[PDB]
Amino acid sequence: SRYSPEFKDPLIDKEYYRKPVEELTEEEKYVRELKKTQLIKAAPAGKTSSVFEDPVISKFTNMMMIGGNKVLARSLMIQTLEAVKRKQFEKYHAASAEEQATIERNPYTIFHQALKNCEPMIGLVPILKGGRFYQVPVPLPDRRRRFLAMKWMITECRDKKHQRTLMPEKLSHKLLEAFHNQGPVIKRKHDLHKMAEANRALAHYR
Amino acid sequence: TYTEDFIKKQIEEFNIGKRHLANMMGEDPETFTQEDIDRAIAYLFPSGLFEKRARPVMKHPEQIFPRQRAIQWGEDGRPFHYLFYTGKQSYYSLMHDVYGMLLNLEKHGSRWLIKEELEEMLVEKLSDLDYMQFIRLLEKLLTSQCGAAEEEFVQRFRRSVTLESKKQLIEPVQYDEQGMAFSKSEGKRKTAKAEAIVYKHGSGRIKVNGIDYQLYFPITQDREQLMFPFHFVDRLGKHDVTCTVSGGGRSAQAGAIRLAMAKALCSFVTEDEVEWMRQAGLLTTDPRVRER
Amino acid sequence: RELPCAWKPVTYEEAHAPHYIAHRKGWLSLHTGNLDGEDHAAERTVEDVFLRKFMWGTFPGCLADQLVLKRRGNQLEICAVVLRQLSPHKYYFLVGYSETLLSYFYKCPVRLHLQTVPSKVVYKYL
Amino acid sequence: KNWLKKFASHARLRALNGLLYKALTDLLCTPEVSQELYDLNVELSKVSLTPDFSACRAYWKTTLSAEQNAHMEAVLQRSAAHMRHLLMSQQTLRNVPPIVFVQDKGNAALAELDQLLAVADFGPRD
RNA sequence: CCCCACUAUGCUUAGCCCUAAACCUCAACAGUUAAAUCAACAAAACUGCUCGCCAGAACACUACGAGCCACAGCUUAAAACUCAAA
Ligand SMILES: [K+]
Ligand SMILES: [Mg+2]
Ligand SMILES: [Mg+2]
Ligand SMILES: [Mg+2]
Ligand SMILES: [Mg+2]
Ligand SMILES: [Mg+2]
Repeated sequence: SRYSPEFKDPLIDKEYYRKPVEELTEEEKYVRELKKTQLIKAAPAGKTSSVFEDPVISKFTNMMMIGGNKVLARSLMIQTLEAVKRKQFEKYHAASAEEQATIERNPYTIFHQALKNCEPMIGLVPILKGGRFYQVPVPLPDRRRRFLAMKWMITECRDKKHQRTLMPEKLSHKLLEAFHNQGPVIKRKHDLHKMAEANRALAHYR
Repeated sequence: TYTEDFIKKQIEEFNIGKRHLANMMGEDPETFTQEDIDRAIAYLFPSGLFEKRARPVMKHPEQIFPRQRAIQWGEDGRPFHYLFYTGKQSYYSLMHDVYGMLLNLEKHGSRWLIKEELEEMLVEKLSDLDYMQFIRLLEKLLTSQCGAAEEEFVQRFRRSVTLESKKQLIEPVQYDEQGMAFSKSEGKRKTAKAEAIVYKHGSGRIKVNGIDYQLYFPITQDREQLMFPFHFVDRLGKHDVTCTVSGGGRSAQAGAIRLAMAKALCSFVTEDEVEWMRQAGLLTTDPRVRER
Repeated sequence: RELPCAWKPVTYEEAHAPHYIAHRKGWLSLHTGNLDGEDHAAERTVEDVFLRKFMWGTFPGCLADQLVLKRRGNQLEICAVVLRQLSPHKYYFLVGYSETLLSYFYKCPVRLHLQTVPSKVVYKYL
Repeated sequence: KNWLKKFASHARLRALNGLLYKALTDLLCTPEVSQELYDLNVELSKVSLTPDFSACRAYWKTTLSAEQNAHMEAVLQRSAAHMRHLLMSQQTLRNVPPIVFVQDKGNAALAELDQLLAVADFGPRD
C-alpha cells in the first residue's frame, strides 16, 4: 500500500460535521479533536456528499462491472432504474382507483426491497472431517447475506438462457419479480433455507 | 571517558577555530554565531548525505561530549542534599515538593513527560512504578485548584504535541486587473496535473481548458467529482472556476481538478470548514500510481 | 567413545553497511561520466579499477584506508591515506614513480595527495 | 491430626464417566452444595475423565445471557472442591480427581440455528 | 473389580484364644520457663527421681529350649555363614 499506517479513511458524511457542538458528547468531542491530529486519505472516486448517493446501488454497479468499464456498468444501472420506473408508471396508469394506492413507483424503494427479499440468513460451510464432505448450517452475517442477494441477482440475470434480452430489461423484470416475493432468486433463497433445515443435525460439528 | 582537562582543551580549540572560521568568511568574529558556524561549514564542506548528523558539524564541545561527573559530597564527606542516603535524592526531593504543594492547596495538545526524559531531567535512573506514582501526584495537583506557581510547575513536566495536522496552506487571495478577488491552486492525480483559479464571487460557471465542464466531461461521474468540493461546503453556484488540466485520462483529470478546486476554495471558507474538507479527504493528494 | 556419549576492528567505510552510501557513507570516486547525458562511465570505472590495484600494489600494507579518486577536467587526484611505517624517502620515491607512470598511462595530469596517519583509524568493532 | 498445620501449608473410563455424570446431576438437583448453586439451575451435558485420571471435566450447558454465564462460571469454580468432597464422602467413588467445569460451546450453535429456523421462510408448503 | 443369590462370621448364653499403625508412634511422679531455645522434622526447651528397654545390617515377628485350654497357634528368643554398610 502507498498509504502509511498513520493515514485514516475519510468520513464523507456531510451532516456529521454540521452537528452543533452542544449535541457532541464527551466521547464524540474527544474523537472529533483526535481526528484533527490524524492524517486522512484522499477521498476515492466514487462516494460523494450528494443527496442522491446510494451505497447499495454503487456496490451493485461495482459488482456488475467487467474489466473496469465503470461507465457501462453505471449505464446499465440507470437503464434498469428507468425501466422499472416506466413499468411501474405504466401499471399505475392502467390500475383501478383503489389499486393505485398500493403501486410503488419509486425505483430505489423497489430495488432495496427486492434485494432485501432475497437475503438468506442461514447458509452452509463445506467441512470434511471424516474423509467425506459435510455441509453444516451456519448463521450468515449481515454483510454476507447482503452480498449473496446481489450475487444471486446478477448471476440469474447473466444466464445464457436469456437470448438477446438486454441486461437492463432482464434486470428490471427480475427486480420486479423479487419485489413481489416471486422468481428464481426467491426460490434459490428458499432452497437454501430448506437444504439447511434438512441438515440441522449436522450443526453439532461446529 | 573524557576527563575535564580534555573538555577544557576542546573548548579552547573550538574557540580558536570559531575565530579562524570567522576570519575565513570575512565576518566579524565578535558577533559570529552558531548559525553562522553551521552555514559556513555547510558552504565550505558541502554534503547532501540525507542523515543530518552524518554531515559536517562544528558544534560547541558542550553539546557533543556526553561527559558528566557530579560530586555529591565535599572534602569533609558531608553530602550536600538532605535526601542523599535515599539514593534518589532528586526524585524524592521532587516528590516532597509536590506533596508540600498538595498540602498547601488542601489547606486552601500536550503530553506527559516520558520516563526517559524525566530521568534526564533528574539525572537519576528510576523505575516504572515510581514514575507512575509521580505522574499520579502531578494529576492530583492538576485536579486541585492549582494557582500560578502550581501550573507553571506542572508545565515544567508537560511537553508539546507538535503534530497538529491542520496545517493546510491557505492560498493567498489575489486580485485580477478587474479588481475581482480569486485564488489559484494546483493538484495532481496519476499523470494528470491541474491548476485551478477560483473566484470569490461567481454564478457556478466552471471552464475546463476554455470549455464548459459539461462539454469537457460528458460522463456524469466526473461532473459529480467536480461537484464534491463545492457541495461539501454548501456553496454550489456561488463561485466561478477557470482551470487548466493536462495529462492523464478522464478520471485522473477529474480528480486532479477536484483537488485543485478544493485547495483553492480553502481560501474563501472558514478554518472549521477547511478542517471538515480535510477530514473528508478533499485536500489530500492521492499517492496511488501504477507500480512497476 | 560410544555414539550416545558424543550425542575485529572496522574503519568508517568498513563499519557502515552499503545502504548508507548516500546517507552516512560517501563515494570514493567522483566523476561526471555517470551523470545523465554524460558519457564514458565504463571507461572511468576501468581506470578506477586499475588505479586502485596499482596504488595498493605500489604501496603494499601502507594505505590505511581506501583511496579517493577525484577528477576535475582532465585532472586525476588520488587522495590516499597511508601509514607512517615506511621511511619518508621511500614515500617520496613511490609518489614520483606512480605520478609519472600514471601520467604517461592515461595521458592526463595525474597527482597524489598522500595523508599519513599514525595507525588505522578504527570506527567500531564488528 | 493437626489439621491446622495441613490447611495452613477404555470401557472402564466410559463407565466412570457415566457414573460421575449421574452423581454430579444428583448433586446439582439440591442445595446440598449451596443455595446459590441450586438457584442457578445448572445443567450438565457430559463428564469426561482424562486418560490418566488426572482431571474430571464436567461440561455444563451455557445460556444466552453473558452476565448469567459469568455468574454461573464463578459459582461453579468456587463450588468444585466441595462437590469433589461430597462425591468422595458419599462413596460414589473412592477417589475423584480434581473437577474442572467447562462451558459446552456446541449447544449454542444449535440454539442459534433453532432461533433462526423459527422465523425462516421456506417457500410454499415445502 | 460390576450385578444377583447364599454360607462361615457380625448377635445372645457358657467357655476359650491373648493378637493390632493395641499410636498422642510422647514410660510413671515432681519441678522450671532461666539459659546458647534448638542437628533436622514431628509435638516449645529442660531439670530431679524411679522402673522397663537398647548397643551395625541381615539371618530373625526365625531355629532350639521352656511355658501356655492355644496343636498351620501365642510369649520369650539365639547362633553359624555373609556384608561395609544399613
Ligand atoms: K495413630
Ligand atoms: Mg485404639
Ligand atoms: Mg512404668
Ligand atoms: Mg514396665
Ligand atoms: Mg544387630
Ligand atoms: Mg515363633
